[PDB]
Amino acid sequence: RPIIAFMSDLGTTDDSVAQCKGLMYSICPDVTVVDVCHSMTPWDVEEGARYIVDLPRFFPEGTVFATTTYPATGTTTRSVAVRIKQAAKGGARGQWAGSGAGFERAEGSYIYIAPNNGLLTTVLEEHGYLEAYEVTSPKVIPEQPEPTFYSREMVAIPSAHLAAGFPLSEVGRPLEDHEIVRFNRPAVEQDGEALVGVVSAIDHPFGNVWTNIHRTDLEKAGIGYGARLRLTLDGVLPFEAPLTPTFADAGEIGNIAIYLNSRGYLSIARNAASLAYPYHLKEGMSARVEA
Amino acid sequence: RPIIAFMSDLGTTDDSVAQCKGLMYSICPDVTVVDVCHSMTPWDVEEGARYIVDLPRFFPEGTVFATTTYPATGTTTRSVAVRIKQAAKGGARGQWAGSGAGFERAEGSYIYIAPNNGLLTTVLEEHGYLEAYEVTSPKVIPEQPEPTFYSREMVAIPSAHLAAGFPLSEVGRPLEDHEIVRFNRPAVEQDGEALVGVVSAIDHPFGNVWTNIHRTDLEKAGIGYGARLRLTLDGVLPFEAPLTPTFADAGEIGNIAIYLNSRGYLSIARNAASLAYPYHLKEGMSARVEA
Amino acid sequence: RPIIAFMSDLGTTDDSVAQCKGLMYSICPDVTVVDVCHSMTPWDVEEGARYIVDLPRFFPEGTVFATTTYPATGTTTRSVAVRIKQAAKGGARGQWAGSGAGFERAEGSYIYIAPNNGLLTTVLEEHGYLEAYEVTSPKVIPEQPEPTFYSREMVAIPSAHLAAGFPLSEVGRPLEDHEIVRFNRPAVEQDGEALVGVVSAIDHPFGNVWTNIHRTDLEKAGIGYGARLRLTLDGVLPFEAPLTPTFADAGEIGNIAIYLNSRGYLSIARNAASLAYPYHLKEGMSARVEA
Amino acid sequence: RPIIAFMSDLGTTDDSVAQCKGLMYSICPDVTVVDVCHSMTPWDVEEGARYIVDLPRFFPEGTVFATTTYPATGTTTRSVAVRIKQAAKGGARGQWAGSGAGFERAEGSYIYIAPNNGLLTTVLEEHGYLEAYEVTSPKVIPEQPEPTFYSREMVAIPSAHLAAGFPLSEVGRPLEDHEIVRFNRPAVEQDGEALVGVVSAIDHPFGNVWTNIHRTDLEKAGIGYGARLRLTLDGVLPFEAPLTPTFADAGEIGNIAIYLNSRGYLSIARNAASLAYPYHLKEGMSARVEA
Amino acid sequence: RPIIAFMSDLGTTDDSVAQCKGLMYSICPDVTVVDVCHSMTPWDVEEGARYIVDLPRFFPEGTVFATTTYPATGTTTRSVAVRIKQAAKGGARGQWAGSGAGFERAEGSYIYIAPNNGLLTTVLEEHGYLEAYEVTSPKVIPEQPEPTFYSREMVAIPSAHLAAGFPLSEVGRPLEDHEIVRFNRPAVEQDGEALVGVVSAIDHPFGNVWTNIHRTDLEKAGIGYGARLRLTLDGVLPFEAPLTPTFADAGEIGNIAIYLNSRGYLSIARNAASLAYPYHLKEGMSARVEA
Amino acid sequence: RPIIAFMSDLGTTDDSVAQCKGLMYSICPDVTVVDVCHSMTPWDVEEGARYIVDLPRFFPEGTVFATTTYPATGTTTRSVAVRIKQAAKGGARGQWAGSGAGFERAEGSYIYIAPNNGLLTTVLEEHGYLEAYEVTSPKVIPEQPEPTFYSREMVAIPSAHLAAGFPLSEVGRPLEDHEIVRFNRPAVEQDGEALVGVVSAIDHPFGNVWTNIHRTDLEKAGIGYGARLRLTLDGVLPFEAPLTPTFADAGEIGNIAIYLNSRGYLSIARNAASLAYPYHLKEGMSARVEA
Ligand SMILES: Nc1ncnc2c1ncn2[C@@H]1O[C@H](CF)[C@@H](O)[C@H]1O
Ligand SMILES: Nc1ncnc2c1ncn2[C@@H]1O[C@H](CF)[C@@H](O)[C@H]1O
Ligand SMILES: Nc1ncnc2c1ncn2[C@@H]1O[C@H](CF)[C@@H](O)[C@H]1O
Ligand SMILES: Nc1ncnc2c1ncn2[C@@H]1O[C@H](CF)[C@@H](O)[C@H]1O
Ligand SMILES: Nc1ncnc2c1ncn2[C@@H]1O[C@H](CF)[C@@H](O)[C@H]1O
Ligand SMILES: Nc1ncnc2c1ncn2[C@@H]1O[C@H](CF)[C@@H](O)[C@H]1O
Repeated sequence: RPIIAFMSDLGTTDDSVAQCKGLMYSICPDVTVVDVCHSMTPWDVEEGARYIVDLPRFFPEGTVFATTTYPATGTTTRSVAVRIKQAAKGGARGQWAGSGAGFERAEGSYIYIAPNNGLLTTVLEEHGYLEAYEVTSPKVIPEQPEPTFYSREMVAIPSAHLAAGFPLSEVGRPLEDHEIVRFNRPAVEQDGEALVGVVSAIDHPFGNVWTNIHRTDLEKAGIGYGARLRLTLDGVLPFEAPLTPTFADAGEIGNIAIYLNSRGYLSIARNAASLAYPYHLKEGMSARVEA
Repeated sequence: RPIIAFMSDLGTTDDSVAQCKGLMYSICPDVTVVDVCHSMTPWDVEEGARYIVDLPRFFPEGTVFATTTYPATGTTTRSVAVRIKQAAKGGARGQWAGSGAGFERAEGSYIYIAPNNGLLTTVLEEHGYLEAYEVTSPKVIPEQPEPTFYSREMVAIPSAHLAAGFPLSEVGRPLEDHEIVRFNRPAVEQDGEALVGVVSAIDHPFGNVWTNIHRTDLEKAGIGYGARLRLTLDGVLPFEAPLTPTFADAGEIGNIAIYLNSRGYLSIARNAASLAYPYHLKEGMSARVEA
Repeated sequence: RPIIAFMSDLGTTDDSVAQCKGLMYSICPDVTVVDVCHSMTPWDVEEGARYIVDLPRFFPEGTVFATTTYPATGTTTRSVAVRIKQAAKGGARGQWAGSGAGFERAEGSYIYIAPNNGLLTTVLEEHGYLEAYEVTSPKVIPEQPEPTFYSREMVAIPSAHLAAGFPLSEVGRPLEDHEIVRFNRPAVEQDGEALVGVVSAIDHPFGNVWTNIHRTDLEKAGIGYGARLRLTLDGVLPFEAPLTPTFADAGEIGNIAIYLNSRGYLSIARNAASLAYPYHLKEGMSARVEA
Repeated sequence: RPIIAFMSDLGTTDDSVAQCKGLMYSICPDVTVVDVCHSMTPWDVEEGARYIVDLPRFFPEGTVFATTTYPATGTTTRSVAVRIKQAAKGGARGQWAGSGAGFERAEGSYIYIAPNNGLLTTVLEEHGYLEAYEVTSPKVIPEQPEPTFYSREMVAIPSAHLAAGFPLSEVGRPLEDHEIVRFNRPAVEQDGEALVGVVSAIDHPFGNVWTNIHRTDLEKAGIGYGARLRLTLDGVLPFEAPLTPTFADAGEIGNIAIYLNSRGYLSIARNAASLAYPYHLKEGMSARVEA
Repeated sequence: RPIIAFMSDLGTTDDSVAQCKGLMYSICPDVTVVDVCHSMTPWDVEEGARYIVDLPRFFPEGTVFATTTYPATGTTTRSVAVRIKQAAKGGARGQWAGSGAGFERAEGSYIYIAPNNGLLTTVLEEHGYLEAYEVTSPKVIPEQPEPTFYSREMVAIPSAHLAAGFPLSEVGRPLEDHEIVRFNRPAVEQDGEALVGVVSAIDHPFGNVWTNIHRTDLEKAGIGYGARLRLTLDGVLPFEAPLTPTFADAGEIGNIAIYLNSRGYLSIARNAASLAYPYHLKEGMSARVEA
Repeated sequence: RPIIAFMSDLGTTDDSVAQCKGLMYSICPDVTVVDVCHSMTPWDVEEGARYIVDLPRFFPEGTVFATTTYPATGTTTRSVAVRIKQAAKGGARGQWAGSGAGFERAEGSYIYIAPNNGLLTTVLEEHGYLEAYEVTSPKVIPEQPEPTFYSREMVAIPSAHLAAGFPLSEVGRPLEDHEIVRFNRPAVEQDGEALVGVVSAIDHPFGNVWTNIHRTDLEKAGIGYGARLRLTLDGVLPFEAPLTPTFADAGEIGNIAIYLNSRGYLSIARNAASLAYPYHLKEGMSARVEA
């Protein structure tokens, strides 16, 4: 019953993803390939990271995550494959996902394979890891990889070997922690009783605005549900509401809701109306919150 | 070989749909998840309804339809799960899908689970139902559901239990008919001998124009194939053509075809050219037809 | 084990693709349906051809390719089903896909089913074929096909019977070569020294520019990796770079790379930046290359 | 030295204004024609009114204002010509315009000629009038006016006769006050200590936002320069600044300025940056202000 | 008293028009410069023609028309200066412009100066001409003309000398009729009964649709006011209305009016709403009319 | 016959420019007001400068240039009024505008009045000046100037007094050279033997591309007419052509012309087609030229 959950920047407009899938079914006949998404901004490693960081607790143990934007395709770089440690706790977000009390996942139960370009930065931060290897063995990659298609050659193909039971430690040599490329995550700042961050994403298709200011940052400031907040975007577009659990708490349709999203980050929206689209709000815009 | 057919407003730009799928495979390991679409206009319950109403006759018996736009997420509302009666929008004669004379489907062979917000209005009207229940059991939903993700908590999760053979009647208490929310469907009005309705959809990616004017409305004003029609749109733009079964009946490429769509509604198109896009025709525009 | 790889112009915005998939699972319960793509420009048979021509070597033997844009839907036309000969564009060696030396695929191991409208022109040219039949038998198509949905009736449905092991030669009468509709492929011309073609596609989502000037055309001029080229787009844009294997060979981010894409065609891009989007370059613009 | 100041909806893209001007120079050889503007939204009488209400104090005594949007062109309607009473005081706005203490204008010194469609509503409100006449005499309009060009026939042409010294009372019969069409001006409301109005205009080319909340309404509420204000636009986009005389009082470039515009209305802008354009703010959006 | 009416493709976004005007005042101190328009599509001589053909009857006798789009700037080409014959399109009666019965204009009373590129084609056709000269004398053009600014050097400058009374016949040698470049005017054709032309212009800023089907073409078919017409735009839009004198005859706001515009051509619009803009109708689309 | 040539950022969509003109005619009854343009990007002092720097040689002696973008409106700043020295950007030989050998203009024949914000930087550099004064006298500005309209109060009004013969030296105290604000003009840098500059403007309405690379920069790297050039734009888009005096030298319509504009700067265009618009070329993009 193996699963590969596949996240790329290949888009869905041509046969690129299908070539990868065909090879996945070829290598691992029993596999199920689940699309995460293929629409990320090409080469935006930070955005790709957002789409994969929270996946493990949702998937059956033993799932392989094939995650790739590969701007260094065709160079001497090689992918990294890592077995993560914890599926939740740090990335708990509530706790375990599923019905009842949720589904507890054993430690060391998920593998990610990716370009070694920092794509896995937040996965490693949130989940930790037990082992990491450079992906070099001709048992799991082509002897003559297509220079402009490493998302296929160096990620899709070896992910299928791993799903098929190829031993992780046999993909190539162990990588020391310092050899795993990471991106810098900008910290939430204090100024002086207010918290200053950024719009991390526009939540399509709804036009909700998500910031990088986390529940932990709020509860550190004595901010919880019911707190009257001022949330200023782009430095000049401000908004005022109490922090509420959900959209409908804003009352009438179109009213402003300030809430915590399902990943636990301070967010702003209109109730059953789009906030970002009419005002052309964008990721990267500053976001400041105060009580 | 259980199937879940999954229709949401979650989009395909982030990991939202994948989180749902991971849980489906977690709960029902042998499941096949089939995407209906995830692109509907958020919170447009009437549009969501059109994408799900005619699904049962195409699917194997025992398929579960997980269908959701959930603007009331995080409120005290709970989903409804219903077993439908007739698979066909027909009866005796049926109009079954498939090769030869098509595949007849037994009655009571399909379950829908959806927010109780009217999404199922036309499914219930066209198909009838045998039983309906409120979805409240912690055996099939989380004890601590994520307030902003009821499409996952209250639809995806329980649909996978249902696919896995969890008894429908055990998801919660029976709902009386009046407790199942319905939307009103605006009637085609009669203006002299013209039928007056609306553009119900622009049929992407083709730019065909679908109206809410049914064959039955037409064959009550004296109109069948071959009839010379005048179809007026948005109160301004006029077209004239005989009613024909298909696009190529219009003759040359670009010529106007007035026809009945595969759902049996009065529609207008250009033959192998887009009608809607160059004239910026839109859903909700008035549509008037006369012989 | 059977697989149907499905390429259509139906889009991903309504239930059209799902209706086809439901019927595929109905007819061939153990099938895996793999999406190629559903976003092609409607009725653009040359574009559809590009998404399907290179598929066979990526898929397990016995895979059925259901490939369809059907502007002649509802007419007396019938689909064609063909068994291809060679899975490669090559053979001597092969450039087989996969890890190690790749997966060699037996001859006669793939079936395409498509409208007989030229969609398979390049499939037939690159792979050859062993047999071809008109798709007419009520064992594999509806007795009463929906006039406006032949992509479902005349492609999806019979593809599932073929996947389930329905004998290919029983779908209908053999077709003679001349009865298989072909489109003309404009040839890459010569004057010089130089080579005059077109932009065949903008490679979404990256904005790379693909030409119809093939590596075999380049070989014909003794043009290889390292050669300083002038590539003029649209008649007035003399791009200059050496031919290199990949994007990063251009050096700095945003620099011009002239390269051979994974399909083997002369292409041009910027290194980890979009070439086509900022300057609105488009398919159909002229492309001239010289050393 | 006569002047006609000319405001129309004819645009500047064809010869329409030039035909009018040629006739003006023909009728009144010594005249100077000054363009006010020709770009108003066609048929928007309220917008046209904004462009003409404040003109008299800027112009030499004896100036004729030819002001026209004529959606009733070619009907039995006839223009109105009015001599206004006061050039300023009510429409003082500071007081008199010009160097030193400004240029005092005698009463009864300006004539407007316009369609009788309410275009002059605010001119009459702010300035009063001494006499008003229907424009019917063949001495000042064509005997056979072009049905679709009353802006020329019934405004431009007679305005030139008036500039040339044709007696105002000879254009046709006197009009009683009730025969002069007026539009309704929505009042600024109180709720309960806040003032609720509308964005009256986006001030192009700067993207400043002008409201219909006047200095008089503010000083009625005890609001003056230095007051810390909250100005909420579109019901949800709020802004906070002190009321200042000018843009640069906001400090850094791009900072929000809340100010009184040169017509004396509460306005909001960014300092040397556009406010309206990045956020797509529009006329008609609600505007609420409170101290 | 002299007047120069100035039509160019120079735009209103830089100092180009002002440079020409400065030179006009330098050469003819007492001149009045009247702008026709400066916004024509550059190099579109047929469009430029439309803005200048009807000017003479609106202006005092002796007016000089400086009219220019000059794509051949900087070549050996020289402008043409012509004295026109008839100020009208008529004569018998005349439909003179102005109050009363209008201002009759003497023959031979207007001069056009233009590039010899066909810009004056319709001026010559409708008005006739008495004399024409090549503009070559260094008394009226620069000895060293700016290569890229012949609209200034070869039109604006000599127009001012002509306005100042420089003898027309002294500008250079007489031109024979065949040396005056003309463009072809596509004829209004017949098949029926019906009349087949084109949309000649979208009438900005209103979005009315003007055709090249003239009142004299309509008279030829016995088509007059009151006739129930079908006007098909773009081949597929059979508009139906009676021919009426003006917009308001259509009744309700937004209703279709088919009318004769002030230039005498069959036109179509909505009553106080834009026809062309919502449906993106364009110049060059086919136009067919029948009764 | 005094002239004021008027350049502002006020636009032509409301009554702002007309208010200024009315006051000009009020103060100087015999004045002619000539519009330069009113469309400049608000607050872009460098762009404003380009529209005014070469005006004097085209205008009669004694013309006053009223030139204004006033982002510091309502502050303690006051305008500067200067009498320039040389009318030509030349000296001996001069390069005079007009018919024959052009019209020589006496030294000290023109006055500019402008905000003291650097708008006059290039006027002063190219022309020199004889005297400069701060504009403060209540004889020429309002005692109570409208805070948000200094373009009217501190430019329009005093320019009309100056046109009327008010002694320049009486507007206020003399300004020392260091008190006249200047902007810095970025130099063309030298990279090997390539000249590196920028796109200074897109030349609307034509879509020609003007660079800041002067003939003098070129004829110092060894480039005159006939020289084969490579011009690279935005660091990506390449063009190649000989330097020619005009557009038609390129041959066929659409062919690339590299030329010197009427201001003597290196420019690039298509022959009677727009270059900038299809490729979305923009001001501020890098421009590099080499022989
Ligand atoms: N801004 C929103 N207002 C109301 N509902 C919303 C909003 N954004 C997302 N949703 C709904 O949340 C459900 C999550 F399961 C989705 O299906 C959206 O309908
Ligand atoms: N407007 C159309 N003209 C011709 N063919 C069309 C049109 N719209 C959709 N189609 C074709 O219908 C087939 C249904 F199976 C699709 O594959 C479209 O190509
Ligand atoms: N233009 C490009 N520059 C650098 N990388 C690119 C470019 N276009 C595509 N790619 C990467 O190639 C990988 C294919 F495997 C994709 O994942 C792109 O990230
Ligand atoms: N790119 C151009 N090609 C041909 N002619 C042009 C171009 N740009 C501007 N012009 C013409 O130059 C004349 C200057 F007087 C203008 O009238 C333009 O028509
Ligand atoms: N389509 C139109 N409907 C009603 N009025 C119109 C329309 N187009 C132009 N106009 C008016 O005609 C007058 C010409 F004098 C202009 O002022 C327009 O307001
Ligand atoms: N928002 C603005 N910030 C700074 N200056 C502005 C703004 N809007 C208009 N202006 C300037 O006001 C002057 C009025 F005379 C105009 O010329 C603008 O430059």
